[PDB]
Amino acid sequence: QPHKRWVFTLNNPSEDERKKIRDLPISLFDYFIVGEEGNEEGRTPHLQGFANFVKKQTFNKVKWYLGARCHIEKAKGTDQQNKEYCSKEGNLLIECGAPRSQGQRSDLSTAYSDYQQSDPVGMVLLNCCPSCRSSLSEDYFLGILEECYRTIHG
Amino acid sequence: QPHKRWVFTLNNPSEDERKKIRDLPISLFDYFIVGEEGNEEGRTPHLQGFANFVKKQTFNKVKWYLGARCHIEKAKGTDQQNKEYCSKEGNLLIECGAPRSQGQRSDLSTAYSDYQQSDPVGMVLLNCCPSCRSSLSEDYFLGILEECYRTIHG
Repeated sequence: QPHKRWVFTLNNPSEDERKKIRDLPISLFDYFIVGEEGNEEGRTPHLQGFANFVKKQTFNKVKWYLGARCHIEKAKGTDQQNKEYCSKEGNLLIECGAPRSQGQRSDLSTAYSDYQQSDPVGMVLLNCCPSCRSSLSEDYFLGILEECYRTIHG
Repeated sequence: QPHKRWVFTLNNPSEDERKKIRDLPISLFDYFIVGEEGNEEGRTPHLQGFANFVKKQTFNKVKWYLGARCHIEKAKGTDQQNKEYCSKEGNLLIECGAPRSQGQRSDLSTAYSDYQQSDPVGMVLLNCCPSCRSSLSEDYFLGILEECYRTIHG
């Protein structure tokens, strides 16, 4: 059976295996995060990753995209919990997209009339899906853009 | 059978029926557009709408969210073609969300390495769904935010 959500490990990645994963077209994924782990000489160097594909993929398809030596399993838990797990050693190879938010414990209004057409940031948030809106409402780079807009229109 | 993608018509909407549809939580939809049509004195005033729900909905559930009086049918065509159809008389009741692009075409790079961490706009586009990215890369309000950032950092 195919699924959209997969976790994976690759032990001792080569330069070329890292480049393959980093060169995957970002159009494949709703969300994708690959962390590089085990740099310390005690342990095994390895990629730790989570892919939420736009459409369901067979096991074989996932092997092709990530590489034949990857150990691949159906993902358990929330996109958010997988984000935290794959980023806990602070060294990302690639991160594209935004985690899917299944239980929407957002702080963010669900009322169309609270999004003011005089607020570009608010309009950016209005004009994307529930998962992307929730992620972008906390995004550092959208926060920079908000700060520049406030500076000029203040 | 349930589906994400539905079109609808409501003839002679009351004030209250319009307010119901405008008060729908924006968390329900990947994309939602309702236009108000038939203003001219010859014809019947009516809502013309398209909903792409986050999860699949039965006919009965769609009736619950919209009107019971709404005529509802499964959607055919792309989200984009439905957006153009529902906006052709220039008077939106509500639009919230971004159309789902089935890969279609983008002109936007699919290479992670073309999104520069020194570019906040580029990082906003990187950090979202492939469908939200394509839609936001043409968004008027993200364009205003780009313009303010360039003003300050040019």
